Amino acid sequence: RVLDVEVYSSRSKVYVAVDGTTVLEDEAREQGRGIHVIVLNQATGHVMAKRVFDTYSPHEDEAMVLFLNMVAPGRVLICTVKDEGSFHLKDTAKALLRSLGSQAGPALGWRDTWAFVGRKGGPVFGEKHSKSPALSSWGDPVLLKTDVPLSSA
Ligand SMILES: CC(=O)N[C@H]1[C@H](Oc2ccc([N+](=O)[O-])cc2)O[C@H](CO)[C@@H](O)[C@@H]1O
Repeated sequence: RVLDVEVYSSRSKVYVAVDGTTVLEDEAREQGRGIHVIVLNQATGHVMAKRVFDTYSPHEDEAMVLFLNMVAPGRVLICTVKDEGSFHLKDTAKALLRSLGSQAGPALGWRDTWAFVGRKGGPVFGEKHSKSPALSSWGDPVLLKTDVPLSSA
């Protein structure tokens, strides 16, 4: 009646595991920058969608808003940052993250790391964030482990 979800965010690597199996893994050098988004079915944990939005670059946040607005309220939403996700994470995207109940997403800054798991229509199940300590540095890696309640019937 739960999913065991692990979410890792860091300078050089992201992964998401569901029930002990990796559903997203990106350790490649200069690829996959930005906010990775995974959508799960809330009864089975099956992956319904996997995206990456390079929100270090313009226009990617607008794509993220359009995509997230089409996700159904009951889905499990998972976000994780690789490298840098904030430079072009602008106010409409930050407001949308706030509407999910995210505390760190709306405040995401330069080279911060961030892991998030929540039901789209609420509540948030888990969240971790590490602030970069200097412009030339990254947040520390964060590994979030959350038991997500499953729906049924
Ligand atoms: C050449 C280089 O280091 N580029 C990196 C880039 O490095 C920067 C170095 C200096 C500045 N600056 O504005 O002074 C910006 C990015 O940072 C990006 C976000 O972390 C990285 O994705 C990118 O690989």
